[PDB]
Amino acid sequence: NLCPFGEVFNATRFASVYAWNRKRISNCVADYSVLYNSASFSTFKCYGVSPTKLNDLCFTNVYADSFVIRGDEVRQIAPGQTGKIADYNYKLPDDFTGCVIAWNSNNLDSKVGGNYNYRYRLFRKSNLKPFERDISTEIYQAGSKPCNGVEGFNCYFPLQSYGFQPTNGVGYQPYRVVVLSFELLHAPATVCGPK
Amino acid sequence: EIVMTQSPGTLSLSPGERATLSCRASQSISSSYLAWFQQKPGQAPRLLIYGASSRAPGIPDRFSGSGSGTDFTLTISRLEPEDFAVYYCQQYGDSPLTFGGGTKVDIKRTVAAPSVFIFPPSDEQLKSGTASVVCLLNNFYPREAKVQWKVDNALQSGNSQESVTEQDSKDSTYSLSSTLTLSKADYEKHKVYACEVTHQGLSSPVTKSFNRGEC
Amino acid sequence: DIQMTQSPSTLSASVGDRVTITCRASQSISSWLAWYQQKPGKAPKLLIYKASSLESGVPSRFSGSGSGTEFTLTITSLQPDDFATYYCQQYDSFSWTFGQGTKLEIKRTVAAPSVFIFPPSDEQLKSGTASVVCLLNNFYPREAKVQWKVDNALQSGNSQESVTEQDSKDSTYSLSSTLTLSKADYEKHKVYACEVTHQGLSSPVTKSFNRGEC
Amino acid sequence: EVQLVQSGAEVKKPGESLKISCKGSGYSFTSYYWIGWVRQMPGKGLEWMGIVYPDDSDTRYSPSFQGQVTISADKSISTAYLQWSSLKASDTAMYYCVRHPGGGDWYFDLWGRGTLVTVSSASTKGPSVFPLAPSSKSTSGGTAALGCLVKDYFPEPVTVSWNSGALTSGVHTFPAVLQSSGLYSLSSVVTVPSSSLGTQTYICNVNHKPSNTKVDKKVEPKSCDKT
Amino acid sequence: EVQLQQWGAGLLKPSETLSLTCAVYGESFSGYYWSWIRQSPGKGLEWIGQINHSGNTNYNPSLKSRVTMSVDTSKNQFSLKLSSVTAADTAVYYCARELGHDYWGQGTLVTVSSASTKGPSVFPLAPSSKSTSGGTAALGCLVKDYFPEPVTVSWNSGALTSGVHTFPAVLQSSGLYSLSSVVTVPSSSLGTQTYICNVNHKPSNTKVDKKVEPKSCDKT
Repeated sequence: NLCPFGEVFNATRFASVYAWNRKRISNCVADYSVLYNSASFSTFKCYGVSPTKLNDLCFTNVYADSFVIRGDEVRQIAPGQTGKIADYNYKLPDDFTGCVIAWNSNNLDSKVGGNYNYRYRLFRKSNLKPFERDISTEIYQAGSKPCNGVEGFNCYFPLQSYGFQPTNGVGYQPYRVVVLSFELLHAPATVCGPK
Repeated sequence: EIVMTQSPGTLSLSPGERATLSCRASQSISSSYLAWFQQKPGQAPRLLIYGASSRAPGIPDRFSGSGSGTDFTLTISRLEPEDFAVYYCQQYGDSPLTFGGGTKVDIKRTVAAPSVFIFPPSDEQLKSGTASVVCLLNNFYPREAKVQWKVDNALQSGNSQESVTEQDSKDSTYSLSSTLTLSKADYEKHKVYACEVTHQGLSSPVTKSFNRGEC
Repeated sequence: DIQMTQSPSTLSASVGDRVTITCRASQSISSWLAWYQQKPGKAPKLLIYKASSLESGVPSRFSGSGSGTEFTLTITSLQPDDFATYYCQQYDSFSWTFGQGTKLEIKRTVAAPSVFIFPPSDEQLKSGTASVVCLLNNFYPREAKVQWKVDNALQSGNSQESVTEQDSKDSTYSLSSTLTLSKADYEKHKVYACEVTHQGLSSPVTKSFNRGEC
Repeated sequence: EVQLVQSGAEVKKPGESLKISCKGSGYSFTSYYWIGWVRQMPGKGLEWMGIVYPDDSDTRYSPSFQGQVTISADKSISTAYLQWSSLKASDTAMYYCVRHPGGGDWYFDLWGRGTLVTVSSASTKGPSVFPLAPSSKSTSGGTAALGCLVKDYFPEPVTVSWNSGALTSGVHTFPAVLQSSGLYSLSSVVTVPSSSLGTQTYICNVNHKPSNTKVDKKVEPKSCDKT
Repeated sequence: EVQLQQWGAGLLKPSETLSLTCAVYGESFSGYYWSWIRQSPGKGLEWIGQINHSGNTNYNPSLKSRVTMSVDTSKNQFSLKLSSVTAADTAVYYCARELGHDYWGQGTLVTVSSASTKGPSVFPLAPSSKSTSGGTAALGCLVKDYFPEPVTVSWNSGALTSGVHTFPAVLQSSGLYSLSSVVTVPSSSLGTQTYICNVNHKPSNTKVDKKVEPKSCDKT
């Protein structure tokens, strides 16, 4: 069947880390050989499994979460972490089973002048729960007055844009990230490797 | 960590005149998220300008903001006694917050001739097991003035510590005090001790000195 | 490959009138679509991106509309500098595909297609082959056919036609067919006839000449 | 001014290889922009070929052209290159170099004037001039036509003027159509009053630059000598 | 008008632990983040972190490893613990509200050092025949090798408030402090009026009342 690991990795446009795109994969023959053997993926980590023995398992469902972030905020994509991305935008659990992949995309996501289309959530009155989204654009009240959906003093907008230019540094450059989460339940296994 | 840099590190004006301070970031900032803080001695910082152009409540109409991207500027129409303080630029568009170094604002007046004085040690400190000579410059503007020590017509370094006073509330002048400390052995083998001074208010450096056992 | 379909393809109009063109995608391209203008000989020019945005250096009569699967381009105050070809391009996904083209014309009265016939010269025969020609000077609209009859008998695959562009004065086309043959096949028969058919013409006129007769 | 300059036209033959260039001037041209190529067949639409990033020398092609052509770049002199190994007759077309304002804005904001590529089996040749003196049925209310015909010439283009460039009364030079012998044919014609049996001595001036050929040929109402 | 009250340790020693506590009055403790901000000389202001009522923390990567924040909701209190304090952590710490644009604390100075309490050595600098410029000569006293701050100096027990210039405390290599207090007076009084430099160190309650006399060149 060779399910679509190309519409996820090889796509022209990606999402913003506060609106990360999730795709469900089911009833497939999954080839994890292109990934484990490829000089493109700068970051390739795997938690709960060994990356050389992936074609030997059989899960029930797979979830592919895709987004774009800075180059220095990739260490925040892991269990038991802290930061602006791991508390307000995208949070992984602690009993995590899957694999994190990340690669540079300065040629597609950058632009002379600046690409201000990728955004992050900067302000939140609490911390996200694992695998939770928050697309609300309500106004952040940090003072004594109510904001009434109107910006002003100590009433700020929580979604703020990255600044991506080609002449930036490797730490302020864009990186595209795909998180694969395997789900093995009491039901049969519909995602097995090839033979 | 967005690095903010203020310009200039110091500034000297007089009442009435207008003031212009600047802040510059390392990478472009979010929409215009750039605040200006004021700080006086003893007190805590006070916010004046938010959003790089908006004026917070209870602030006089003479503080104005401008700029965007990587360059921002604060303007003060007419300086007042309460306006001489230390200013800071802050960015809250990313995480973590980052303040700027600072930019002081000192009063300006006419140059003044530093009154130079020297002091010899006391036998108490001598028998105590050390010696230290003192040079005092008084009532001089501006602050930038150089001082050095010469033991028996021989420059020194690393063995002298200087301190400066604060702008008086009356005449806008400064005082400097340099202490040259050393073991009594170096004081009994070196002969002379000379305080040399160079200030913009003078035409040529001036040296005041005294020799061993002189008084 | 997202396939783009334009409509119409040949759309006549006048000066000062309002014109509309449509592009259509096989999928959903939210707002990723640009419009290019191309005149004969010159390179294409950008007019609109994002499907509702204008380029710096463009007039206001050009406007774009749409989102999803159908887009439109409208030109209100048409002027001579707008008669050209227009292409829609999508830039949502690779590969990037254009449309097919939507030309513009300059309508006019239904002209009166004339017709001329010119035989060959014996110098062409000395060269080894002869060629007759038939012209339809100053005709409109463009649809006009010329049939060649060698002895009142259709003869295809032997001639070649060529049609001009729109004249700048009367906006009329001009066509010319040339029937080339050998010094042997030229002796095949004698009556070479050119028959002009044109919707604007009420009766197809015919003009024929025998070998060595004119 | 911000612009892109392309190499001149090209005439070639099958089998041979080819390389054409585009250079950008007026911006950070040395790098940081995708340079691509767009094809246009004679009297047809536009087809996209590929793009290249000069800095990292990345490349993206279209399926219809993957393998056939090569698209490369050079950041030092800021020049992009399109390359063929074995040419065919189908590669006869106009080619434009284009620039992306990247970062999600993947439209073409800059175009070149276009490089014309002709792929022929034949070789250079001079034109053959023939007359198109008026006809008998051409006595259409006085509307008499005359002309000249330029046939069996290669490569393009030629130019056909009249009276050393003094007559433009309803005079047309039809396009050049391609025969099967790898040659070209066209005709120029003028309309006048049928009273022009002796009013004008029209001379067609045909000029072909590649072959350095020039021919001035007169027109005369053909007189069928009576026996 | 939110009011914030700080307290905590002052002097410490290397590799010890610093603990501070700020309390709130006049508004809801919940619904906001509460931040800590330190200011040092030469290194300007700096942001440490912020804590919520639910116990959720934002930290600065520079200090992520050493900082521990705590919150007591019942008392409306939050607290900071910074470990492995070196001599570079000497600074003034403030407690503030989220994005301190609105309200701040009053400040808590924290000093690190290896030495302990100690009293000052007072030595007089006397008006010599060389240091007189226009019938007005300068004298003074010099405090050396004291710890900690502040040691306050007066003259004739507040009987003089003119020409008084007291310089700050310069840190020496011995981890101690030193300063000098000079005063200018007319040479027409150095033999008539009494000149004393009353020094008082509070952290040790050590007081001195030393009189000053000229530096004559006794001819043997």
